[PDB]
Amino acid sequence: MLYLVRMTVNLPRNPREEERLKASEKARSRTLQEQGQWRYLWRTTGKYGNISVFDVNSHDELHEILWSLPFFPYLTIDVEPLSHHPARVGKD
Amino acid sequence: MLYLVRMTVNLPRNLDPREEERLKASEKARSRTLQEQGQWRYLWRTTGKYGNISVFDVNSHDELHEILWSLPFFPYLTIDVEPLSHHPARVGK
Amino acid sequence: MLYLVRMTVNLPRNLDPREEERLKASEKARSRTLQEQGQWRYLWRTTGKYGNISVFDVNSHDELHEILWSLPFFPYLTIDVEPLSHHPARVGKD
Amino acid sequence: MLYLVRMTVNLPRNLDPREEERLKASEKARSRTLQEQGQWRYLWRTTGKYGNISVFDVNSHDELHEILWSLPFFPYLTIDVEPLSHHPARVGKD
Amino acid sequence: MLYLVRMTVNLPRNLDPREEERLKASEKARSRTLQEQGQWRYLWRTTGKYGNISVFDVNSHDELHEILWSLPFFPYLTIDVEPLSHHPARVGKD
Amino acid sequence: MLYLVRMTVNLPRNLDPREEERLKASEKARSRTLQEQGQWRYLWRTTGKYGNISVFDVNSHDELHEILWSLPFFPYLTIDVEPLSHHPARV
Amino acid sequence: MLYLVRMTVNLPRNLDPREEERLKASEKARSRTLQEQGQWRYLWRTTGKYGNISVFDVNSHDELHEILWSLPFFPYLTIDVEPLSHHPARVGKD
Amino acid sequence: MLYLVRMTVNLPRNLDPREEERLKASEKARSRTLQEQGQWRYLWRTTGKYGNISVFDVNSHDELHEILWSLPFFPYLTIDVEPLSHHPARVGKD
Amino acid sequence: MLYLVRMTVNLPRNLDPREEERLKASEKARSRTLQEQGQWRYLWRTTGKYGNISVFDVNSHDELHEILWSLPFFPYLTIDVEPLSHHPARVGKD
Amino acid sequence: MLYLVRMTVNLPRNLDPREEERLKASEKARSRTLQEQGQWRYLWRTTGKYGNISVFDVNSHDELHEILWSLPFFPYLTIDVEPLSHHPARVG
Ligand SMILES: [Cl-]
Ligand SMILES: [Cl-]
Ligand SMILES: [Cl-]
Ligand SMILES: [Cl-]
Ligand SMILES: [Cl-]
Ligand SMILES: [Cl-]
Ligand SMILES: [Cl-]
Ligand SMILES: [Cl-]
Ligand SMILES: [Cl-]
Ligand SMILES: [Cl-]
Repeated sequence: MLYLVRMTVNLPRNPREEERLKASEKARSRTLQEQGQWRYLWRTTGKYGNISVFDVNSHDELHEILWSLPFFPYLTIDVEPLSHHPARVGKD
Repeated sequence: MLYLVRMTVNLPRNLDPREEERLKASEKARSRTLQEQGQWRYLWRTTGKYGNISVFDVNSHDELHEILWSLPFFPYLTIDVEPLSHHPARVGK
Repeated sequence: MLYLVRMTVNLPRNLDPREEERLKASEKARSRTLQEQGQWRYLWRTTGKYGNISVFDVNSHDELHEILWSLPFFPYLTIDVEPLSHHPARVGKD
Repeated sequence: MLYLVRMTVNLPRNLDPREEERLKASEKARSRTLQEQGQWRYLWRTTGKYGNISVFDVNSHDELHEILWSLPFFPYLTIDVEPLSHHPARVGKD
Repeated sequence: MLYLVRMTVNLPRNLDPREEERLKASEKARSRTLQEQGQWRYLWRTTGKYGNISVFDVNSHDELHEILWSLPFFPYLTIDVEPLSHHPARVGKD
Repeated sequence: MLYLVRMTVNLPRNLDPREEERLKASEKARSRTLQEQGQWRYLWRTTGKYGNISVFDVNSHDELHEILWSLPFFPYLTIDVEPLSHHPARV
Repeated sequence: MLYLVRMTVNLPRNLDPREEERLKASEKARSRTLQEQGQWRYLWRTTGKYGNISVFDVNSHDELHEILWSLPFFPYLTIDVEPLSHHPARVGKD
Repeated sequence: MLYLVRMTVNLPRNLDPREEERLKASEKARSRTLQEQGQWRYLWRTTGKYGNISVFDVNSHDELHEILWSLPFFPYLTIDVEPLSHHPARVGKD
Repeated sequence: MLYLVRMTVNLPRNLDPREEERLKASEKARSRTLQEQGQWRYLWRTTGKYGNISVFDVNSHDELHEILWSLPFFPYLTIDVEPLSHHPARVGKD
Repeated sequence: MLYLVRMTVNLPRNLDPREEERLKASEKARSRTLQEQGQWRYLWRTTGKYGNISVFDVNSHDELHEILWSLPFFPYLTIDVEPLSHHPARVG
C-alpha cells in the first residue's frame, strides 16, 4: 500500500552528536529505499524536511519505520493514505 | 522539474447527465495523453476522496500552468501546486 | 487494519423528497451490510451533528476507498480518513 | 456514555532519563488498570505519531475529567474531547 | 450533566418568507418548552449575530442529540458542543 | 452586562511548586471573592482541560478588563472574551 | 463603552438594480442616523474590500445587537464584534 | 492615511525586573510622543488582553514601518497591519 | 506606495458566454490602462490557478480602493491587500 | 523562472549577541550578491514585520533550494515558496 508522508525537521538548538545523528538518519533512509519501503523521497523546495511516498503492507509497518528514524523525536509528520486512481496509466 | 499537485473536484450538481459523461470522458483522455508523454508522472487518489494528488514533470512553471489550464475539469478544480527538489539522501532517480 | 473515519452529511436543499427518502433507506441498507460483514466495525453519531465517526476494519486503502465510494451518500459526504496503529499499552485486541 | 478522546504528548526535552522511564511506566500501568476496568474502552495510536486516539466509557463528564486529570502524562498532554451519541443505523451495540 | 453549546443560524436566501415565519415560531415554541422543563438551562444571544450560546442540562449525549435534532432550526445550524465539568473553585450553584 | 470568558492556564514548568500552590491559593481566593460579589457569575471547567469557561456580570468592558488583569493567574492565561446579549426566546 | 466591529458585505446580486439602490440607500440612511446620534462612533472602509471597520459607542450589549440587527444589510453581513477597553497609555480621546 | 494595527505583547518570563520596568517605561514614553504628534491616532486595549488595537495616521508605509520598528516592545510583539480607507457613508470626519 | 495584492477569481456558473467573454475583455482592457499608467506595476498569475498576484504602486489607501473597486472583475474577486516597505538590504531601487 | 518567496525571521532570545551581529552582517552581504547577480530580483520588507517578500529568478527548483539553504539566516527562517507564471494580460 502507498502512503504520502510529509516530514518537517526541527533539531535542538544545542554538539557533534549532531553529525552522528544526521549520518545515522541518512543511513537509515538509504536502507529503507534500497529495500523498497521508502519508494520516493523529495525535498520540499525551501524547507528543511521531506515529502515521501512509502510502500508497505500495514499501518503498523509504516508506524514502526517512522518511529525507528533517528530524527523521529524532532519530526512533525503527516500521513495520508493513497489509493488507485482509475484514470492511472501504468503502475501506481 | 517536479511538482506535487493536489486537485479537488467540485462538479456542478446540475450537469446534464450526458454532458457530465463526456466531460469525464475528455478529462480521462487528456490525462491519459499527459501520462503517456511523461509530464503527468504519477497520479493517485487520496483514500476516501474524489480528485487526485499528483506529481508533474515539466520544464517550467508556465508549461505546468498551461497543462493544468488545459484540463477539461479546470473550471471545477481547486489546485495546490508545490515545487519539489532533489533530496541529497535520495537513492535512485 | 483500522481506520478512523469522520463523515459529514450535506444533502442538497432542493432534493426531491421521494428520492431523498429512497436515498436514506439505501444508505442505511448499505451500512447495515458493511456492519454485518465486519468491515464497518464501529459506527457512532457525533452528537449535535448530521454525520458519523466510524472505525473501519479492512485490508487495504483501496478496499476502504471502494467501500466509501459505494455509499449512496458519497456525493454529499465530507470525509476524513485517519490510519490507526497498534498502541503498545493496549490491553487485548486493537 | 462514550467519548472520542485524542491525546497529544509533549514530554519535556532535556528532562532526566530514569525519571522519564518511571513516568512512562506509571502511565502504562495507569491505562492498563483503566482498560481492565472498562472505562478506557479502546486505545489506538495515530500512525506516525506520539499520543493516542481513544474511546472512553464513563457515567459523567466529571468522571472523565477526573480520569484524565489522574493520568501521569496529563501535564504534558493536549486533549480534545468529543461526545459520541447512538447512531440510528447502528447494527449491534454502541 | 452540563454542555456548552454554540449554535449559529444560516437561513438560505431562497427560503419562502411564509415558511420562514413558521420556522421561527416553531423554533421559539420548541425552546420555550425545553427551558420550562429545564433541559435548556441557559440561553443567550451572541451579540451582533444570528445564533446563541446555551447551556444544556441532560442525562446523556443521546438525550442532547435528540433535543438538538428536534430543533426546527437544525437543518440550518452549525453547532459546537462542549462538555462542562464542575470546577473546584466554584462557589454556589452551576 | 454578561460576557462569556474562556481561560486556558499554562503554568511554567520551572515555576517553584510551592509558589504554584500559593499562586493557586491567591487565585482561588480571588475567584471566591468575585463570585460572592456576583461579578464572576458562572464558573465551569472544560472537561479534560486545565482552564475554565465562565460568565461574568459587570457594568462595563473596562471593569471586566481590570478584574481579569487582577487575577494572580493572568500572566499564564490565554483569554477569550465575547459579549452576551439577552435572547428574546429566553424563559 | 466601545466595541470594534468588522463587517463584510455579501449582497445576492440577483436583484433589481433599482431594488439594490433602495436597499443601498436606506442602509446609508440608517447609518447616517446612527452616526449623527453618536452610537456609530467611527466608520472606515476596509481597503480592497466591500466591508467596514467600525467603532460603536453604546451603553449595553443588547443596545449594540439591536442596532446591528436593525441594519438593512444585516442578512448580508458577516460581523465580528470585539470589546475595547481604555489603554493606560492613551494620551488623547478614545 | 489610516492603518488598523493590532499588537500582542509577549515579554519573556526570564526578564530582569529592573529591565522590565525600564522597557515598560520607555515603551510608554515612545507611545506618548507618537500620540501627541498625531501619528498614533487611536489607542485602545482589547478587553482581557495584554496588547493594543490601534489606528495609525501617517503618510506612507515606510513611515509606519520605521515607527513600529522603533518600539522598545518590538522584539516581543506580534503585529498585524491593515490599511483603512475613507468610507463614503461616513458622517463625521475621522 | 507599494502593495502586494492577491486576487482570486470566482466567476459564477451563471454567465452567458457572451457576457463572460465581455467581462474578460473588459477586465483585460482595464488592467492594461492601469499597467501603462504605472499603478499596476507587476502582474503575475499563480501557477495552477485562476487569479493574479500583483504589486500596485499608488498614492493612498483610498486610491488603491477605488482602483480595485472599479475593476470589472471586482464583484467576483477575493482580494488580499498587504503593504510593502523599503527593505534596508535592498540593492538599487525598490 | 519566477518564484514569490516569503521569509519570516525568528532569532532566538538566547542567541549570543556576537553570533547575532555576525549573522546579520553575512546575511546582508549574501543578499547583496544574489541581487547583484540577479537571482534575487525583488526584495521588499513586510510593513511592520521582521521578514521580507521576494521574487527570485532562477533556472530550477533545485537552484532556488540551494540558494535559500545557503542563507545565513536559514536556520531561523520560516519560508513560503510560490511558483509564478506569466500572466496573459501582462503589459511589458
Ligand atoms: Cl529530511
Ligand atoms: Cl481527478
Ligand atoms: Cl451518517
Ligand atoms: Cl499515549
Ligand atoms: Cl437562536
Ligand atoms: Cl481555572
Ligand atoms: Cl459597508
Ligand atoms: Cl500595549
Ligand atoms: Cl486575473
Ligand atoms: Cl529579511
